[PDB]
Amino acid sequence: ARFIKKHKKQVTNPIDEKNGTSNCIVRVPIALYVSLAPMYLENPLQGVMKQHLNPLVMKYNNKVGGVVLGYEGLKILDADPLSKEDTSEKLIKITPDTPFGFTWCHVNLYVWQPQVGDVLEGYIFIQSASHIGLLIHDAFNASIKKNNIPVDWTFVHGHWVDSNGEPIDGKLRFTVRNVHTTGRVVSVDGTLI
Amino acid sequence: PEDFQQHEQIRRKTLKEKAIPKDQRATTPYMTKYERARILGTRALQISMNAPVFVDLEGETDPLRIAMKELAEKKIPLVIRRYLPDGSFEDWSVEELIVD
Amino acid sequence: NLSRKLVKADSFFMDVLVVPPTRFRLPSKLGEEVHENSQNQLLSKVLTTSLLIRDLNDDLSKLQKDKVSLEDRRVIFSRLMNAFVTIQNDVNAFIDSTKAQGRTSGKVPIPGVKQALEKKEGLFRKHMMGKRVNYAARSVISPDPNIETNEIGVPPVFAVKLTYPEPVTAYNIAELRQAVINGPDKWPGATQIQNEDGSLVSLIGMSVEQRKALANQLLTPSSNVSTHTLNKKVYRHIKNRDVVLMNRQPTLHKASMMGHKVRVLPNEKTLRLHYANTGAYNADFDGDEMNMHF
Amino acid sequence: MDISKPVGSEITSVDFGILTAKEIRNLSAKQITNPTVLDNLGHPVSGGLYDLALGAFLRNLCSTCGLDEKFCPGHQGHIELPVPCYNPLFFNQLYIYL
Amino acid sequence: LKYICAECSSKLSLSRTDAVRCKDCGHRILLKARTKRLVQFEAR
Amino acid sequence: TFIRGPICGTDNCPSRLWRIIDGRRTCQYGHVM
Amino acid sequence: TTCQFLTKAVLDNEREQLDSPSARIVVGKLNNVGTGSFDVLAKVPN
Amino acid sequence: DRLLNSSDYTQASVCRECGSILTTQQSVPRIGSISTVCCRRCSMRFEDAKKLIFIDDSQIWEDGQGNKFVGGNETTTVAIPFVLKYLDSELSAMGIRLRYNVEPK
Amino acid sequence: MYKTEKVDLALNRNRGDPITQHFGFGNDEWPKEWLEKLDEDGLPYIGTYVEEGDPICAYFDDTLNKTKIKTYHSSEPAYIEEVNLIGDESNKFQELQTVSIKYRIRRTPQIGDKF
Amino acid sequence: SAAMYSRFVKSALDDLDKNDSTQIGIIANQVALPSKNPERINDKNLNILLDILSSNINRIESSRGTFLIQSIINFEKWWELPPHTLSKYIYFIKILCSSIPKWWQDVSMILVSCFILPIKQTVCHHDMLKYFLRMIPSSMGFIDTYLAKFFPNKNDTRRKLVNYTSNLLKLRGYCSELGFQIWSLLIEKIISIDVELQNELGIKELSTKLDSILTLVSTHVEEQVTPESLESGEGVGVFNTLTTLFKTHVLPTYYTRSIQYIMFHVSQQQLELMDSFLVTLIDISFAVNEAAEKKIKSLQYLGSYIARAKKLSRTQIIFVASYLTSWLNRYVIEREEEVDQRGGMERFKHFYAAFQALCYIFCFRHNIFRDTDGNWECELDKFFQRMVISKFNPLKFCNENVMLMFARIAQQESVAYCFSIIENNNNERTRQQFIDLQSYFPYDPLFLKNYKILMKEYYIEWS
Amino acid sequence: TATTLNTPVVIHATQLPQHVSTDEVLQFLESFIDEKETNLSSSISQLKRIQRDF
DNA sequence: TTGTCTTCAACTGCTTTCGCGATGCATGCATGCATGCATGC
RNA sequence: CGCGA
Ligand SMILES: [Mg+2]
Ligand SMILES: [Zn+2]
Ligand SMILES: [Zn+2]
Ligand SMILES: [Zn+2]
Repeated sequence: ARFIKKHKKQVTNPIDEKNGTSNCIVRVPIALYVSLAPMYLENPLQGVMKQHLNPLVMKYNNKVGGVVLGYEGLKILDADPLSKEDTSEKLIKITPDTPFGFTWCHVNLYVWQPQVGDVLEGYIFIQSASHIGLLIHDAFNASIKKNNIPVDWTFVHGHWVDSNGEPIDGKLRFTVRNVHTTGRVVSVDGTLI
Repeated sequence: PEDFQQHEQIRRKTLKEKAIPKDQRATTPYMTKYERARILGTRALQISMNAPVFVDLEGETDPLRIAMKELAEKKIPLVIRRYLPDGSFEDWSVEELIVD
Repeated sequence: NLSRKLVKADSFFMDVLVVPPTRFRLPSKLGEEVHENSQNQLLSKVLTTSLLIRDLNDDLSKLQKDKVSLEDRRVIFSRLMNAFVTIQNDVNAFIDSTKAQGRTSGKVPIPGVKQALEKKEGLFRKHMMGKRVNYAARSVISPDPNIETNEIGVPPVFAVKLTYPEPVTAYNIAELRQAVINGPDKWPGATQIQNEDGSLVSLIGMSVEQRKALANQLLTPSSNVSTHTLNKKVYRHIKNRDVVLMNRQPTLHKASMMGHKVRVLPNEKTLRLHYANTGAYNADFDGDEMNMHF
Repeated sequence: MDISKPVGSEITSVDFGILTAKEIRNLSAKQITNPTVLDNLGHPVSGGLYDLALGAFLRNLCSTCGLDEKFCPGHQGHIELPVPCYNPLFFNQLYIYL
Repeated sequence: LKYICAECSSKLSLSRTDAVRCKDCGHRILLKARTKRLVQFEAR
Repeated sequence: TFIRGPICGTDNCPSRLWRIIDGRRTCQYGHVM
Repeated sequence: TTCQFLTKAVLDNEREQLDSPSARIVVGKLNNVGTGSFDVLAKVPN
Repeated sequence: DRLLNSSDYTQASVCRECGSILTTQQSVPRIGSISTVCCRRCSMRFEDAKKLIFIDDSQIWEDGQGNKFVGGNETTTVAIPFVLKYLDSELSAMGIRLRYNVEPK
Repeated sequence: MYKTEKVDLALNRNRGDPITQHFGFGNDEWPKEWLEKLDEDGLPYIGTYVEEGDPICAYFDDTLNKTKIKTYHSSEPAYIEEVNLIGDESNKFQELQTVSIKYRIRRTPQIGDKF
Repeated sequence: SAAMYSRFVKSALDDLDKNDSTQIGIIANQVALPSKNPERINDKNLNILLDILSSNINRIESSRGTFLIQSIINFEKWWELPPHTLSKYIYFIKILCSSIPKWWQDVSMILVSCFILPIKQTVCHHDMLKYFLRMIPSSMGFIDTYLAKFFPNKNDTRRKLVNYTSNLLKLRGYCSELGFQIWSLLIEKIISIDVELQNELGIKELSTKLDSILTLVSTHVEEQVTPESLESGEGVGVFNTLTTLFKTHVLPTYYTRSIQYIMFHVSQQQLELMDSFLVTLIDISFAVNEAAEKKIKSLQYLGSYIARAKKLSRTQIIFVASYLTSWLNRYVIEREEEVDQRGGMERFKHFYAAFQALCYIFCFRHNIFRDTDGNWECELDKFFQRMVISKFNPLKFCNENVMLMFARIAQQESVAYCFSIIENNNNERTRQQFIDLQSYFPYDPLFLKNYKILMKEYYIEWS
Repeated sequence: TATTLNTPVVIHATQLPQHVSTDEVLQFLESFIDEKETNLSSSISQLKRIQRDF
């Protein structure tokens, strides 16, 4: 009837080869509309980075639905359509009230976007009684819940113990349950079942 | 995104229509009494906010005097966009526009 | 119609009423005597009549049609047919007092929403098409021939009060330091300081030394990153460099409002003009006042 | 008013429309069913016109916004009317079209 | 003796919770008498 | 000029609010909010 | 007369495009008197 | 400028979707989460999402009563005279919606 | 110019709500500079110079158990001209609930004065 | 008791599993009691509870288990608990934060808030941090804000400050990634206190306050600053980030002479520090687009640096200072022609600053200057006597003291002749600001004490 | 906090996002971090560890 | 029957700029003089 | 509907 589901990720992380995981790192061309401080009028690219981009680096974003790994191809859009894209001078509409210029900029973001059901690996910094901690790519902190752990496995004093009886170590394949961006930090919820 | 990529393509086309080419630019070569003001004003704000300043200050503590001082040299880096009533506009570099 | 949203008659029905947020409905204190917002009262009447029909219609509904006498209808089923007028009328009063029934043929109607906007102002031309402002001073003009025509005499009073903060840069820091050091009490002075975060620091309650602190402390970076683009703003007293905008009401034509370079004149409390302006402002220097805007 | 707080977005145009009750309920922070105003303690009567769900009041923090009196923008509530009421401004249009 | 009958001029002093009136006349309006105290004025 | 209340909206006090009629409210070191 | 216009104004679902100063005045934008006709556009290296 | 600054200038949240000044409000956040503005009209009761595919973590937000709301997260800051707000308040009482078309879209 | 100001702290009362407040200091702490302007009974000394914000009265409150103060509102410095202790009818028993105060204000021929 | 309490809280969890949460709250009530209230949860129950909560933490996670978690985290003086309780507490915090690194933020907030304490109470905190930071890298950003959001006010007591600052130094080594905004936060408050004093000459307080922290810092600095740190250590980048903050933050401050000795202090720890710090000052002074007043003060800092400094190869000093004279010689050529042109002598102010620089250089002459042959380096006697009577007349325009200083020992050393031309200055004798510019030498005998003696090696008594 | 100074006004993906090979990621992280040589400092610290993964 | 311009005539909106500036009626405490009730010797 | 051009 009524679709609010028009916000969804139709890109799915494909299971890679040679490997069993999926690539959640992705390049998204985007358009943002930002401000330019008056001091950077001689370094507009340099400014926008310091002014806008750089803070986004390695933080989650709702639009892209991931953590920003970095950016490529920053392009300020000259106000004049007539000017060829080669022109070294571009035009920035100044705010009527204030000296700050506002403009559109095109840039390519590399973003790691874990979805649900994605297959991932990560090292284990701590095996708790409740869970298993995971640094994903030595950055993203992931956790595997107790109930999510198959009950046949055990934890001793300490360290976990699998079905085969050994403790488990280091890189661990797991399936994503949820991704928690509500906290200041991303939290990747994986599951082994 | 395609819907956004759409009206971005729509943004250009209309804004292509609304631009008047240099040769096609039909309005007065003079700087209107108003254009002079706001230029001085806008340039003054930026000068006040530590925008780069092309001409020596020589003891001007007043950004607006400074803005005036650049304008004598046409060192002001701005562009006036003159709207015809339809919304199609022109673009005049400051320096190319005859002062008073 | 691009949305292609259909037209629904529910428009004219005016069912539920939107309650203005508390802050616009705040009470009214006349002297120390306080009074609830008049509009709240007009709301209350609806609220009263609301639960009335709510509860009243509830009882007749509970009344069993067999247990209901056909007279038990005429006492109630006809009774709702009255209050319906009130609840429909209370709505009117709440909006248009003119569409409201007379209360005791006198006591005046309480102004409705419609009356707040319209009559003789009621709002648009009171608080929108014109407004009371800031950094403006009204006082009495005095003829001074010695200033220049474009200039304007400013009493030190206004010199001390009015303040136009200047974006802390380079060229200005030589002044603004001294401008801060001087004090709100000593012209050319300075009053507040806007840090980069937007916080204000008043200089009023400060002696000179820990004030000289701020002056020296003034131009310096700030660790906060979002503020790296910004510089401190100081609120200097108006000074001879500044321009004001003078107005003598009524304003018949634009020339009755002109800009003036400021000359700060010591010793007196009156705005003072050269004569060339008089013909424009049409000002006789008989108890004349003019509005200074900064 | 400060130039250091640039306002990026701007209002191009304003559209006139009528609030539909379906909207009004969804967008109402509270319902006001109670003609009562203030208790004896002076606290706002819940369900009354001053209910803190409409915003902060006195020192009492906002229910809805949660902010104090200074920063709480205020929030608008709805009064459900037992009867559909003729919108007085229109009415004539109602009257004519009917 | 801080006070004066607003009528008979009789000088008087009062106390906390005291009838405000002239102990002689009874006029309930009273004046506060000025007492020796140092106040500065410039002759300009 | 005192009212003690409302500490100070600056986390290097909290130092101690008096309100001026102009509504700045002022704390001793000299925040005006 | 506000409402009578305002009424008719709503009845047409009238979009107001903010041209007249009084309109612009209300919203709080710039005006089309003069000092608000031409747009100031900066320039920049690249 | 003079008029605006001497008569009321702030800036305000508006839903670039629901096109309203009033329906916006702060979010009551979690520990570990900053508050944010959301538009009430364009926000839904969280109950509705799980009724009918998974829901984005951030789209949920909680009111002063902690009620999880989904959507209504599209807001800007626009500089208006304050009385404009009060004006809408009045027209809202009359049931009259003012939709504010905002750029950038 | 003489502006005569009436200070009544019994207006709030409801003609029986028992006396809440009393012109004077309380035993509590109070800034003690008030002694300069205000006399020992909480009233100001006759003829005392006054500028804005200075104490024009000292009334102790029982409820708040505070010694509170009325201050001089006008920005133009005035003098204390007269102080009038006003008792009330209904057979005494009523302490001082109201005072009227003349302020004396110097007026000279300042610039701007119509003659 | 123990078995009761266990089954009590285990039943409570099922209440939250059944959404009741009442016992959860009541439990959360007890644990939220202050450290003072005897009704606070006893250690053994908390011991039981922690491990139970550390058993399945995912049984807790919900809006309902939330309030419990707060009281847990908001439990006061957790660092004062018996170690096993403290361990299980720590062992618990590790679990939840690793499960949902949401609470770590206000956990860290508390950890940050504790930095006001001395080192001992804060060790577990630092221990807690230096783990999670490396483990939860994204923490680095907002924890810094907590370093920012929590700093003691100036007016606040030193007890927090000097212990807080020290705690920062404590963490500073634990995370070199931040490494910067620390100093930024430091130097500001450091400056913020510095400027308070100068105009005063509460005084005794900030005097003590500041002195406690500076000597705290310079010590921590001289500790972290060592030649072995100049190679594989980070002192290089640290020396860099200090110079930048000096350049960015310290240089622009006005008449501030309290913490600019810091770089003076450290750069005297090593001559490379001296060198690498010296090349910067020269680059700052002669930069083209910088403000002449900045240039002037650049030669005021650099100027008043050298001859109050101790550890520096003297020969390093002379050449560029002699190139300065060459710089002065290239200066005099293009300019004396402008002297007679329309304008005043203050047009040349950058010279007199460089000349005010050299009359301070004259301080070293008295000590050691006359080479082996006695001759003055680069023919000083003839060099100045020409430049002295030059259209600059540099004697007239510079400081009242150091020019008179330059006056005495020069002719005593037979450098040049002044008092004759000095009298020629007084008889012939933007304006006042200019006077104030040079007069201040941002090095001078300190009014402090312990750090003052720390500089005794570093300082040259004028006597 | 978040203002128009530090924050974009509005952001839109112009296209459907494109997955990337590790080499590209390597090339990027290489080039990206390289091009970066202050909040920049704290985050690239992660990136170094992130490329250290690969 | 019936069309409609015809006519008079019931409703209804605004007005040169700013500052200086509720009535009546029942309830109960208040006052004063004279019996009763409680403390003390 | 009082005071000022
Ligand atoms: Mg006249
Ligand atoms: Zn008497
Ligand atoms: Zn404070
Ligand atoms: Zn919305």
